[PDB]
Amino acid sequence: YVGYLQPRTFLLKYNENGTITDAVDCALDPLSETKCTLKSFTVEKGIYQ
Amino acid sequence: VVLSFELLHAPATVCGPKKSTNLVKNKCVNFNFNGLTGTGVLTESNKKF
Ligand SMILES: *[C@@H]1O[C@H](CO)[C@@H](O)[C@H](O)[C@H]1NC(C)=O
Repeated sequence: YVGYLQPRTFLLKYNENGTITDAVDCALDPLSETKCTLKSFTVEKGIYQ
Repeated sequence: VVLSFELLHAPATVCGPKKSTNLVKNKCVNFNFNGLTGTGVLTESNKKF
């Protein structure tokens, strides 16, 4: 498999071990943009600019 | 001769002459770890690098 890298901004989650467990790609979809804005992988109910 | 000093977050490995001093614990002692300078107490760290 071959893929190509692009300049993007990511939100990476480091656990207590120190390993990157999860990641969010901000520009993928509006939910990911909301997550990157709020700096949390869980977004509560509401409207977010 | 133009000596360009490119510095960034990496092992420098270009460290002009300086001696080493025995490590101390549980005492506020100035530290210079491979160019990272500061003050504080040094303790054995349980985190897994
Ligand atoms: C993460 O740290 C915990 C602490 O006890 C340990 O049990 C666990 O094995 C560690 N995870 C890995 C992948 O080593």
